[PDB]
Amino acid sequence: VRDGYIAQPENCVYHCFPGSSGCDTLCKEKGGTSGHCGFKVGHGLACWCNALPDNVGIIVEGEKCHS
Repeated sequence: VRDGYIAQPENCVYHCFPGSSGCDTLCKEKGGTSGHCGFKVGHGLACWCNALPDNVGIIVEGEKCHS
């Protein structure tokens, strides 16, 4: 696992609803045991996930955003 800004698979950001509310639940259904909002200057607004496995993934740049 890692602790990171969660995107969407792959090379994206998600967008968070300040509060955490929705994105926290999104983090938990993907499989991070805490999540929050955050901002990652680069792309923009993003969400955060603690204890996501590395077979779930995050902000990357190299490509552009996917799904």
